[PDB]
Amino acid sequence: MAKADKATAVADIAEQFKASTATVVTEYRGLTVANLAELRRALGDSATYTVAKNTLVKRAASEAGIEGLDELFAGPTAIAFVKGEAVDAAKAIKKFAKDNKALVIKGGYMDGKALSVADVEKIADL
Amino acid sequence: AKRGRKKRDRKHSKANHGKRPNA
Amino acid sequence: MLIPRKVKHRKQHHPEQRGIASGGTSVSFGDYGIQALEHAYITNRQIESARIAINRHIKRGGKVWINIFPDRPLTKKPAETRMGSGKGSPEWWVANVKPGRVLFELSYPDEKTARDALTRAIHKLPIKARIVTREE
Amino acid sequence: MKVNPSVKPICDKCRVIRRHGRVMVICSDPRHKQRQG
Amino acid sequence: SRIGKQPVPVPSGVDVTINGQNLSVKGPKGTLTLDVAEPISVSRAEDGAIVVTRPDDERRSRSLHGLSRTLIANLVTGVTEGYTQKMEIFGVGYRVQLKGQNLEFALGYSHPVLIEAPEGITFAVESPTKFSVSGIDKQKVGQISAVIRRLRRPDPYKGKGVRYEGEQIRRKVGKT
Amino acid sequence: LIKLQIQAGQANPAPPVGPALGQHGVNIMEFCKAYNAATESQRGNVIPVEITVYEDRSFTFALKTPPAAKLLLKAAGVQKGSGEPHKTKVAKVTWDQVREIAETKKADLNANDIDAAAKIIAGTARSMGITVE
Amino acid sequence: TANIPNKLTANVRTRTGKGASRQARRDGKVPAVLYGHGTDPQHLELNARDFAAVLRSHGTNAILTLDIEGTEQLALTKALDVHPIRRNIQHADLLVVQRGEKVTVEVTVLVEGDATPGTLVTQDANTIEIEAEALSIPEQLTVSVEGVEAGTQITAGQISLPEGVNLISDPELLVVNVVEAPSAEALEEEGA
RNA sequence: CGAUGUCGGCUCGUCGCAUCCUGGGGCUGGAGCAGGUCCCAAGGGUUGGGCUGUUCGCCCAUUAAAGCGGCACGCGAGCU
RNA sequence: GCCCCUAAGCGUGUGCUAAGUGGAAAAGGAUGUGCAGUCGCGAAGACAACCAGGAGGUUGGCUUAGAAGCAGCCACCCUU
Ligand SMILES: [Mg+2]
Ligand SMILES: [Zn+2]
Repeated sequence: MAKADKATAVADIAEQFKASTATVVTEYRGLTVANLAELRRALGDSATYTVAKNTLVKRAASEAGIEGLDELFAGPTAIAFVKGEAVDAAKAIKKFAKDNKALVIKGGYMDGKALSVADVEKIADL
Repeated sequence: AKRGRKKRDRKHSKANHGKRPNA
Repeated sequence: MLIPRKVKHRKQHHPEQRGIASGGTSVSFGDYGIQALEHAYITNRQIESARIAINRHIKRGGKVWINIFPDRPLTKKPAETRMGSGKGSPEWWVANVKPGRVLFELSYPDEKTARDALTRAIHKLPIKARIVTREE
Repeated sequence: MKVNPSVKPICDKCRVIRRHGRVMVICSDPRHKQRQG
Repeated sequence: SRIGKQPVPVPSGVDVTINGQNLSVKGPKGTLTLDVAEPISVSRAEDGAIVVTRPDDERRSRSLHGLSRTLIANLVTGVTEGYTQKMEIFGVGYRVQLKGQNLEFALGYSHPVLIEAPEGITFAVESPTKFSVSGIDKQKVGQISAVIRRLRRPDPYKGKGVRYEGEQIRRKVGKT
Repeated sequence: LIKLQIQAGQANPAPPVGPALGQHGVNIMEFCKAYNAATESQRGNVIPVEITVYEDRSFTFALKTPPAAKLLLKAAGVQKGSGEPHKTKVAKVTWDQVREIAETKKADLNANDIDAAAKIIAGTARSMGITVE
Repeated sequence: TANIPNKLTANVRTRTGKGASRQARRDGKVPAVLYGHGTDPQHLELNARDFAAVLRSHGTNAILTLDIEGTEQLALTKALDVHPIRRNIQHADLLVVQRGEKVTVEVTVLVEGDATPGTLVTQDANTIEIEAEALSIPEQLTVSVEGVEAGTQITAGQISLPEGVNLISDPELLVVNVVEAPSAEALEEEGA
């Protein structure tokens, strides 16, 4: 990868975050691309599922007050934006995690706030 | 040819300056 | 197996191995070439072997030039003969090669097999040689 | 064990090392095992 | 270098000392000493560790740095935890058992081959085909392991002989 | 855990299915009869089957859609593919057949939209050397 | 199109001759001579490393500006003497040029693209010469060989040129020749 | 050239290893028996006859094997 | 030429060699080492190791007994 390609990635993630009301960070450890294809089927209809460099999303997060999510990037990070609504991705992710036992709900982001696993599950319960 | 080789290489001394009779 | 059609004089003094080459020192028809780093008479059997080796490693495509032609004859006396009684009879054809001379020339699409064929040819020659290319 | 003036890494698993002042080629394939001598 | 710059941590249950170049470590499993190369300086990190330092940068010092660090780590591990290695025997009619402290093998020879137990090494056979070699020193454990392993010539056809725990030998086919 | 492509109308083949099915403990006859019943209901083309195995030796057959290459062959009307793809063209396909096969690959595939399967089948036709029009 | 001249420092030779030139080359310098329409040959010595860097970066016909004891002089590399074995530079002929002067210089021709898989591309003329303004000599000329079938000849007149450059050598000079790939059997009788 | 006796055989050896046997190994298109090839190794051993002046060679019986060479093609003030 | 034999320096300063190279040798083979110079990537985390993946289409077609990403020829694509 090059610096220009990396910067294009930063701009793309920045615009994707600007285009989404919420974002949820989870874990994809021990997942097969078949499972990822199923998740993409179940999400891309309404949501958007992405993965990138943790540091590159750190550079994409310096735009708005989302620098507080850097602590949640320790380990693999899967980015799920919500272009339609804000909770369908959270519910689908939680069901996928319960089904595969391989996805650990790292965190979320709501109303300009970074929440814990329990808070995100409560919000999904709302 | 060890004998001839030894003589012809002995030509290469510092005192002989790289030349000797019968080379 | 290259032999001149005719020569004006069949028996000649040996070619001189003095100095370095002044003509044919750059690659001109192909993309890569073989350059000599020593003085040596190079016979037509050696040229044949090197040409065959390059052709074998290059297979279908590519074109090969031989800028060196063995037109200088060497003679040898019949065996078990004392000295004297005239000069021998011509039975080798060689070409005098000075350092800086570009011997063979290759034009092939890919660099790896181009250089590999050139090395295969070099291993059949009696000289130290290197591979050169058009760019300075 | 092949003992020749020339030793080379026949395959992609061959490693060239130097033991006790001798150049050797060591491979998981015993055929490819060779030393310089 | 990169190995030489990572200090070894020292658990609480092991006693260490530095007497010039010599170094001795006492632990639950026993006492083991070491003497290190002259250019290399060994110390005691006050935070409960050992720091190795090469004052120069030449090849000899750069090589001894990593070697010294790894030997020190092995030294602390040997007394803290101990080393053990297991073997399995393959082939029909091949067995093993303890004749007291010694090891007795049945490898097809006209006589049974007995393997003596050197100092600091203790065997423990659990199955007539599976046993283990344990000890406090990694070098001695590896040596006795190799000597036991070479008791039969390699057999690429049937595989009969002594193997390590997870070793995958090479095999071929004799059609005739 | 093996997969195969096999003719619909006949069971117990010699080359492909026999030995591979055998070395997996699958009952040959019951699979043959069930596959023959399903493929006589189908009666379109040959069908690919995936073999899934269990510890109780029970066998489950996975029957997918007719092969895309075979569907393109029937749509182009030719039997054997072009020996020099992109260098000699044996037949031409209009977008109706390509889109029918695209719907087939949508039903059998992960594609979100029929356009993805249409371009997949266009790539298949490129691989065969068959023009898509 | 314009090329910024490359800055170089040159010192007048105190002593000229074979031994003096050998000494200067031993100190990593390159002797050279400067002449031109002014009719006044000046004998100089240039640093080998920076001169080699300039030539490597901007081809074999590079515009230079020479600081000779504070005087700035524009020059163009007319010719280079290279030892065939050591491939160093032994001598350089620098031509005095001013702005708005037409010169006739070789320019290398390189080919790019990919022709038919069943064809072999042969380049007959490594370099061609053109008439161009001294400050706007093109670094190189390029001929694209794509979609070229069987025996097709690309000559000098068919070479695209920048604006303000004139091709002086005749257009019939064959530069690139595309031919059918020689068969495996056709390589066994050429050269015997 | 005011003389350095010449081929085979006998007798007596002595040295090299480029090893024939015995000894130690690596890779095998090494299942075993038996091999093939390469590396190490000179301690000892390395047969008797038919034909030929013969060296050499072919052959007959064996043997673990029936090694290759240098020493004025070792050795005639030792023999023929 | 200058440690002792053997007259005069186990001379001074700055580096190199680990081969007794010095104190014999070729084509060629080689992660020996010192110096000088180019090009690639890299804290927006490079290389090595490690963990998790590395699919579906589809076994792409010709071709055979066979062709399944890997006897052989061709193009050599699409989604996530
Ligand atoms: Mg050569
Ligand atoms: Zn190998």
